Amino acid sequence: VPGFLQQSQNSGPGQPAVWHRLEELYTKKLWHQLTLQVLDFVQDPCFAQGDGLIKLYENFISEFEHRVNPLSLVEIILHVVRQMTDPNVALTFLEKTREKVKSSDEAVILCKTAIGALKLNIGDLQVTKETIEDVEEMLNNLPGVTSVHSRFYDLSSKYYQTIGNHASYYKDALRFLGCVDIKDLPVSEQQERAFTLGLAGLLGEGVFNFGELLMHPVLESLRNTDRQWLIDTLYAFNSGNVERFQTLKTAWGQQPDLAANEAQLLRKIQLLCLMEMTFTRPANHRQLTFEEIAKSAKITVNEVELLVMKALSVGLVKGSIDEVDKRVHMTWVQPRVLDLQQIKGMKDRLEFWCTDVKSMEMLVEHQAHDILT
Amino acid sequence: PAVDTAEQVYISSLALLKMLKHGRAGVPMEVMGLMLGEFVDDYTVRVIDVFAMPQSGTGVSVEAVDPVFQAKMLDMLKQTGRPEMVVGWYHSHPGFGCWLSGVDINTQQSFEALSERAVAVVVDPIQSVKGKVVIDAFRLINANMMVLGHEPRQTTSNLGHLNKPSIQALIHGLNRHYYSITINYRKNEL
Amino acid sequence: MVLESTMVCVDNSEYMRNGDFLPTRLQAQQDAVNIVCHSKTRSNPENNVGLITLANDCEVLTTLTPDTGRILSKLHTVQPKGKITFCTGIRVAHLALKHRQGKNHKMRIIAFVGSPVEDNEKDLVKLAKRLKKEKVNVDIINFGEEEVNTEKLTAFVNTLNGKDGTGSHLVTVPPGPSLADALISSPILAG
Amino acid sequence: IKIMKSEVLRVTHELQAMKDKIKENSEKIKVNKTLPY
Amino acid sequence: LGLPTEAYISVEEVHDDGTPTSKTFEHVTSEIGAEEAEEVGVEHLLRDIKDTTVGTLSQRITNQV
Ligand SMILES: [Zn+2]
Repeated sequence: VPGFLQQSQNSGPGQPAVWHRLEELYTKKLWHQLTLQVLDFVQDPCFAQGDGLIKLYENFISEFEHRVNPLSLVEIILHVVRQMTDPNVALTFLEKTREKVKSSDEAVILCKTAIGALKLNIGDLQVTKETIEDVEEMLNNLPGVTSVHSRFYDLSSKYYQTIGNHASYYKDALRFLGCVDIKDLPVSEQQERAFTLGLAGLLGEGVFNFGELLMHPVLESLRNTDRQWLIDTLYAFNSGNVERFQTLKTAWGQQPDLAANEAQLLRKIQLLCLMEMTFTRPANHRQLTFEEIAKSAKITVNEVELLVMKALSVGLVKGSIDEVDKRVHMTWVQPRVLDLQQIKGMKDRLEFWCTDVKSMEMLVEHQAHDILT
Repeated sequence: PAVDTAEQVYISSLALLKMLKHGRAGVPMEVMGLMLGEFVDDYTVRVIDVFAMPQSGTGVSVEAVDPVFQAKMLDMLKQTGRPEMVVGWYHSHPGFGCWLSGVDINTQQSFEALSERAVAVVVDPIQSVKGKVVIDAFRLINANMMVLGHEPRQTTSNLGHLNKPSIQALIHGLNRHYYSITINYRKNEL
Repeated sequence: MVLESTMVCVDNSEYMRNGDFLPTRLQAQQDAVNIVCHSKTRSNPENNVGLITLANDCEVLTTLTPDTGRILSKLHTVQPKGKITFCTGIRVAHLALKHRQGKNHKMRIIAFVGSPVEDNEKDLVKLAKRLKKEKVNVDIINFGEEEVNTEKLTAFVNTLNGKDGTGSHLVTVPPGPSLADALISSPILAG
Repeated sequence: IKIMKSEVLRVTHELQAMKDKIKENSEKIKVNKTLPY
Repeated sequence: LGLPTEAYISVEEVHDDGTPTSKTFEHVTSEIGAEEAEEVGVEHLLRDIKDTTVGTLSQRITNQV
């Protein structure tokens, strides 16, 4: 074994420093500093043309390890399979690495995420769903690791390149960004994640809440100069305003997935415009006239009726529609995100409410003093 | 000297609730348990706490007073911070009325052997109907004193206000062997 | 023959997952607790021993019980996937020792330091001063990879008891193949 | 030597304690039996 | 005022809307019920401040207050 590493000492910056350094830990029957060192040297920036050399050593270090952390082992085999780039035998390699550690240690889930990742390129539809399902059901009893969840949500985001994954991709991307907090990746990757999450939200048939536009740290902090319009558009989709100037602004860019869906985007804009316009109502004159809707959503007076019908049918409005006066009665079961000024105003309203309650309670106890007992 | 009719038993609210709950739970079978607390003085019996004991096939009797369970629970409650001493024993008489049978008499002298002022508490769970808690406290009088022209207990005061006892105790020989102790439940404001 | 309570502190951090000692440090430390508790209890059968783990938590899996069997029971399947927090380990050891059932047993602490200790110097010296003010004897023994003869640890044991005290030892182990024979020659026979 | 002593003491302790639990539970059962039926 | 008991359950989730995870204690509603023996015990234990269950005007007005 020492001769094997001596003859293959090359292919590393500072030929001794790359391999004999971890050999120094190896000779002293050590497997924790050694695994960290080999992890770091795998992450060392190289083509890793010596991968064919490391595997045997890895196999050697896998033949009588009996101490190495399975999580570090799978973290190294994912890089190994990324480097070797032979999907035909990769599947067997991951399967045998998974079977060689069958203990209760939760490293198998990472291997399942890896086989899903390398499997979402060839044969990505028939049984990859089974892989995702077994991963998610096995994802139980230990939510504090936060790495296996990250891998599962990475796989789910990988699945986004399908016909019917827009809102679900948005939810899983939210879960991923919740799992990993700090930067720990280039600004380009983070802004790409925020961008894809944004287009998922705009195209999400089942999502219109957009409560994380100004609440999610990633997209709010990112994208100040590089195609920043997205956050602005998100603001529009939370402001309900016309702002179709911004819609065309993002129409010049991102021509695919938006030029073909401009119609659905306009319908979504109109629905959120209805939501905003009856949110701005003073809560006493909740009735909405036809002309204000027509002039706000810049739609004909014969379409407001069907628009509010669609909004009520979806489950965001619980009002009613009149026609002789054509005033749409309004009641709400679909809340929204607040803001500092809105919170201040609404807590002032609550203070008024509590003052009225206290005044009537005082009057009641004063008038009913004798009967009280 | 002779005990006084002014003597009364202070039962904490928790103790009373525990005894009634155990009596209902063990119905129709008769249960029993120790009565932790402190005598404090001659005229008071403070029942701070009561803990149930496992039910044995012999029923309420001395062989069902397994010392392993009692000793372990006593020392370990004192470890928690409850260092009381046994002041008596409660037991259940469902549908019988508050009185002592012969076996209860043997258990009561066995209890008086180590603690002279032990108290036997009888609770009727089924008879403890809403708004009526049938509970009584007794202590044995040996035949030697009462036969020898001596009153079983001196009435130094007017605390003998305890009304005419239920005739069931009279048929079961209340005053012949076990003088009843007037009851006084102690309730804190919390 | 001296009445005492032994409050052992074992380690199950990830740093016990390299074969520096024996097959691995887990069985080395298990046999170490075995022999030390054996010596303590055959020295006096009226004593009692317990164990606290230290990896990212501090569990009291076995309280202060005379029967060593429970300590041997919970020493098993320790699953070394944690991180050592020595600052709270000795604190919880003393806080469990103050729950002593007998009021005549003497203080005695054994802690299994197998990982480097990430503690402030002021924090450890004030811990030692508090131990002085509360009259608790602590013996620290070091295994595995570790900065040999820690200045913080040697100061901690020096100010644990000063000015001609009993002499609570700071025991280090020779790296490589070595049992606790050195750990029983000096420390076990005399404290 | 590790496996033999380790698991021998393990299963011996578990068997002894569990047999003690057997004996206590059985004794309580029989003392609950009594008579008559 | 009332309800001296607050029941809390530990939950563990990704917090759905992308927030850092923590333990957190989700609240579960609680109420004070009683068993028949405990019911008679407590009613006899009070026996001096228990209000009439029929209510009547004074106690309904105090309930409103
Ligand atoms: Zn009886």
